[PDB]
Amino acid sequence: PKKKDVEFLPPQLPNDKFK
Amino acid sequence: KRKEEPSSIFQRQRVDALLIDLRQKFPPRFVQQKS
Amino acid sequence: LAGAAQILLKGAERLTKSVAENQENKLQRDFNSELLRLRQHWKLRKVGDKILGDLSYRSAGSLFPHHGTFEVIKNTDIDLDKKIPLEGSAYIKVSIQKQAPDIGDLGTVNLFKRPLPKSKPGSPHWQTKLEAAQNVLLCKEIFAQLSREAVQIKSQIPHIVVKNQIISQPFPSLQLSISLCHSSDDKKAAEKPGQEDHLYVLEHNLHLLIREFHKQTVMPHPASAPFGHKRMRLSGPQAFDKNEINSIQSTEGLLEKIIKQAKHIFLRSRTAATIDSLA
Amino acid sequence: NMMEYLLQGSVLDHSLESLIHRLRGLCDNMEPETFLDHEMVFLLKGQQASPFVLRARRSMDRAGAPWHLRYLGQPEMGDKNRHALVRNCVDIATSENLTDFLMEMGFRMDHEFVAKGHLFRKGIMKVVVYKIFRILVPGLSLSYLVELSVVAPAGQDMVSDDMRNFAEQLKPLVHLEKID
Amino acid sequence: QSKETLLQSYNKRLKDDIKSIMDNFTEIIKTAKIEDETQVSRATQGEQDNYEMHVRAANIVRAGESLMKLVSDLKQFLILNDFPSVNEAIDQRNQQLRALQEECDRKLITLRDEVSIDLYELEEEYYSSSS
Amino acid sequence: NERLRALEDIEREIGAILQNAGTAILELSKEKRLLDRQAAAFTTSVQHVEAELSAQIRYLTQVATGQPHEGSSYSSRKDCQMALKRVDYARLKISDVARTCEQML
Amino acid sequence: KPLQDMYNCLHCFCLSLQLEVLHSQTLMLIRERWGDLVQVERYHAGKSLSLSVWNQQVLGRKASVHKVTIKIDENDVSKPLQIFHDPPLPASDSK
Repeated sequence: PKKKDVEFLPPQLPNDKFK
Repeated sequence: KRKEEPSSIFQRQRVDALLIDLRQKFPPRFVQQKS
Repeated sequence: LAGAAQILLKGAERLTKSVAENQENKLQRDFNSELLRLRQHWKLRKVGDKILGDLSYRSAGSLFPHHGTFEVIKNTDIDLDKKIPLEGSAYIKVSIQKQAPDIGDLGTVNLFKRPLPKSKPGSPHWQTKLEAAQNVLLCKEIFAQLSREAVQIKSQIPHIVVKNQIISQPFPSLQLSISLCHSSDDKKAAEKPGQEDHLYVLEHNLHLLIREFHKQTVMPHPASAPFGHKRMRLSGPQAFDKNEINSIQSTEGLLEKIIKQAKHIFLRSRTAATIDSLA
Repeated sequence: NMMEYLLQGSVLDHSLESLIHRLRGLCDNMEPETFLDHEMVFLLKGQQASPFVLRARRSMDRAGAPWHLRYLGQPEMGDKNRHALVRNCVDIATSENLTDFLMEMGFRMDHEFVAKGHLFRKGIMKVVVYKIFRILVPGLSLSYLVELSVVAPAGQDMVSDDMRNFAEQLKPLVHLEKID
Repeated sequence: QSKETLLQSYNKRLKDDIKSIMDNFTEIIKTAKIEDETQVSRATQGEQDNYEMHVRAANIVRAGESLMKLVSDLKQFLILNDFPSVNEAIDQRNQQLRALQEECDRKLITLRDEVSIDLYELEEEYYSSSS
Repeated sequence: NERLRALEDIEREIGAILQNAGTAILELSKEKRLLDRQAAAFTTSVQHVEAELSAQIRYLTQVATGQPHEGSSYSSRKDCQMALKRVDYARLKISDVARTCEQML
Repeated sequence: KPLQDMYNCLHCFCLSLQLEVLHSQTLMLIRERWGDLVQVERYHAGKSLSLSVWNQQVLGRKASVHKVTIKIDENDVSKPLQIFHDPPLPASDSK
């Protein structure tokens, strides 16, 4: 029993490149 | 020694859009058996 | 009173005894000794988050923008600066060979990418990395400018051009395609050396770019403030011919070199005449 | 066919060096310079009490550069929520031939005071500063008047807003104002 | 934009807090407890008036003798001016290195000159060989 | 370097002896010299330090909208390094010519 | 069938990403190198490249539009891309 959902958000690659 | 540095690319980030094309062709099979 | 005195003594020992390193003798300390150095030496202060004055030639580039992710870091060592973070290295080389077809072989620089001075003389290593990045960005810019030749004036000089290869045939004697590499993809024969086609040609090509920047960057100051070009405004006082009007501006880039190198090898022909004398 | 804008101002005497230091590193690449001008303001009127813009203030520097006058007058309506703006023009002329033809056409002078100063290249705009000098006929305000000059065709005039951004830069002792 | 206003306000607040901490050690300015006026208890209330300095005296001195250097470093780092606004001698550095190349350039020309002489000094020498 | 020296002096005087002298007279419970000097340096020094800090804070404040206060920003210092490279290559070529001459004679 | 899916999934995935990065490379090149000179986008929707570069820039030539392309077709991995273009082998040089 690892997960009972559908996940795509955890990656969430940030930008932190505001000019 | 590298657990917080997330190398962003955002040029080929289009790959994530292609990511939602494999589970549609064939989805994974849930197991519920942590042997 | 004893407790207050002990607390104040502990505070004084924490403040004026552990921070008196640079007060007695200038030692390794990024605090108030390293950041202002590189600041006064290279750029100015700016705050995106902590990004201040990235070296991108934005003063006269007008080609493409690039920011700078520069930030101090800590590490347990002796004599260690902040070491702020293309990231590689480049090399400019031209070879006037006989000819070459559309083929691929042991051509451009191998794993031994751009053998260059070790730079053993003492200098700031971070500053060396910074100037190397500036150099490789300059190479990127000059290659981007030189690439704009296929859509350029295609007359009296036919030439093929691909990525990193601009091999051209002005005369059926010499060769072309100045190249570049990225000496970053490396964790750890008898064709490289050729005829005299070395440093004292490419320097002109490099300088031509910044010169074209400069020429189209001088204050206008024609009379008070029409804000124009010197020759353009000074044209009026004289009925210059259409030839001079056209000569106000001119072409640049490859074309210049397209003549220059050719001119060079032309002298080489005359050189033969000399020894031909003996013959 | 073209128009010009202005957000002129003034500043104290002692407070120039600190000011121009900032003004240099605003929109100019490098190599700040200056200029010594010469005022040749003329007058062309006598029939409707409305003369022309004959302020032919031109530099008295190295020769070759031709003296001339610019058109600046009759502020037209418009400039909704904007600064000063006037449909204007410009006109170059030969060396001293302009004054020759003005005198042959029956015109007179208007001023005899010269105000040298500094210039600074903005982007789509330009900025200047000068100070009147008290001299006699053969030789005053004691205040360096500054100005933001920019000339362009009709277009969209959106860059005026960008000009207002420069007003943000000129925060300490500079502001904008019209004249009436 | 005016961000230096918040920095000045923070610096003034830090200075005011430091001053108040330096002034907060005079609560015994009215008396020195020459007598035992503790009507409730003199063993645990009157005697412990100074024995509880950890919660009374040492509770304010800790933060009061810490904000000084912290605020100093915060002001020196958040505002590390580096704003001569003219870069007085920095441009001179350019001028400096200008000389560094200028004479150098001349030297090269001088070299050329010498080389040129040497050049000529060999050209006639090339004539002699009757091969 | 006036502002740099002023900032350095202010940093050196931030942790002055006033913060450490507030625990000297309280230990002197056996003799009462110029001990009054331990009183004038209680808050007047801190007040002057705060005043100087506020004064230094209220400087020109160059950064207003974009990236002002430039000053390196510019030209052929790069090409000056390239000229040094020319000097080095000329040295190398002269050395090679001297070696060739030695080999020839 | 563990090995068969292990093959085919990574196969289609890598082919798709390769086509997409080649598309982005063409975009980069027309942004920087050639532009409106020689560039026509025919790529319809995924799974295949459809380029058009050499064409009637001056309407002189009139072949004149036949460009190159490649796809996947969801078929055997025998052919890498099964590229095609205008009538080829108009000569007999370099095979």
